[PDB]
Amino acid sequence: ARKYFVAANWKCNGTLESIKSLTNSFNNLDFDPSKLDVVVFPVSVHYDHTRKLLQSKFSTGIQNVSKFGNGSYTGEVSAEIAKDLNIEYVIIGHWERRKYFHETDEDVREKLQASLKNNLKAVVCFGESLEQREQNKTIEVITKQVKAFVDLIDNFDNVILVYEPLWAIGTGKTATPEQAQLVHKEIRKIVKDTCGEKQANQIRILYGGSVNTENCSSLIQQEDIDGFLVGNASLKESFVDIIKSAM
Amino acid sequence: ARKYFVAANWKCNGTLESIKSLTNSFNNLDFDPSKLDVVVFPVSVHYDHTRKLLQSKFSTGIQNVSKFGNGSYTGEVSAEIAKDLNIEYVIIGHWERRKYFHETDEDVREKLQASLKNNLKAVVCFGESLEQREQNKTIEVITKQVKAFVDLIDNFDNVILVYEPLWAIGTGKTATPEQAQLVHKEIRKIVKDTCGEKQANQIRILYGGSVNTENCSSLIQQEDIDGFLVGNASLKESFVDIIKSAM
Repeated sequence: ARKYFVAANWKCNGTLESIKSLTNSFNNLDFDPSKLDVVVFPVSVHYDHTRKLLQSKFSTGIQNVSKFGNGSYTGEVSAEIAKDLNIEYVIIGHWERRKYFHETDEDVREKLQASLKNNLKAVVCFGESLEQREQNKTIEVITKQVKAFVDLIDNFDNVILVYEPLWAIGTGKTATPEQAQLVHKEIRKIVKDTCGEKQANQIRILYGGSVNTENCSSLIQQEDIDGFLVGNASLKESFVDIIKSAM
Repeated sequence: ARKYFVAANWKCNGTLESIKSLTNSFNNLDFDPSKLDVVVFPVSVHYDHTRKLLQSKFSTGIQNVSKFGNGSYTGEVSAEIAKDLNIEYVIIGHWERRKYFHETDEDVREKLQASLKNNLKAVVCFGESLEQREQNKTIEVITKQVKAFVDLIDNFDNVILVYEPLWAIGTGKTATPEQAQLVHKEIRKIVKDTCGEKQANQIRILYGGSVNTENCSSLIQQEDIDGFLVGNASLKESFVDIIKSAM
């Protein structure tokens, strides 16, 4: 019943030529976009290039969005500007933004609110550190993070959650399909107890953190894992096989 | 004998249609780009649209760059990526990034370094708050801010300085051509003492407080004011009259 969601987070990577080559590889894969969501998130300045090269079956979005609206916010991309350009998705709360640019749960909330206000779909990221996990605080941390923004969700097709074990991002140390499943089930329960059972049953919860061609099948098979936010592996032509695992 | 420099900082503003209309009015103005630099800084996702719409006499850039190069920095735009796109200019250290996103003098130093390494031209911003001016710390603050990055400049046509009087933005107080001239003169001396006299005479120093069609000519005629970074006035067709003040 839940539509699977496979997302490519290119992060800060790519040239005009490399994107031309990569998008061409991606375009060779035929899939039904009414059955499966496949979303590519290029660098902002690469968006138009990427959108024009990707076949229409692929969805697209940007890797961040402003917590502010239009106005005097130099360097920011507002949700209203994104919507005017028909950018469909935004990533909010990625670990790297929380770490390097000190984005808070409150920033995450305000970005979600602006995105939803402007009819954008949001891919909302959270997850606990190694320290927090070794202290048995994962559920506590995740609950706090989800609760920061979850009341804002007005359409449970249009908000997609991503569980990022922080120790799993770009490290190769991917959470076992069972370790992720347990967190995902707990995330869905948090959504159930705060938003409703029908709402929890329709919301996509993705796993992020060292997804590759070799572990994607075992991850997607878990009952509460609805796809992936794929980092490094989405920069490769073999990303098509990761998409295939959700087919 | 410095080449004047007029920059449009659109900040977080614009639609596809508004930019089509605005760029068209801009293209109306016959100016010689070898005599005057006119640079427009659209939102990242508007860059390609803006670049295509504007005639080649207008230079273009982006409103911020990453201190990090390529890699796992979700939401960031690297200097290497801007280079590959032939993005000519970047704005660094704009007060709105200092204020809302806690950008430091060190961040400014690193962003300038990244930009110059990748042959980008930089519009580097600084300025003192109301509280700093009222404690008579203007020259001390400016000195500290400029000395944070100034030794990195290797080509004095390629880095352009902007004095942003934060004490005169959203405060009740007003800046005057004389007040701005005095700060500008002090900035040029700092450049003289750190980088040399010929280099200090070469470098453009722009005024970056509230500039409009009424006050632009009084400001540009000051000996050490070499142009402007223009905010909200650059969102209007009358911006051409601001350009005309530097022709």
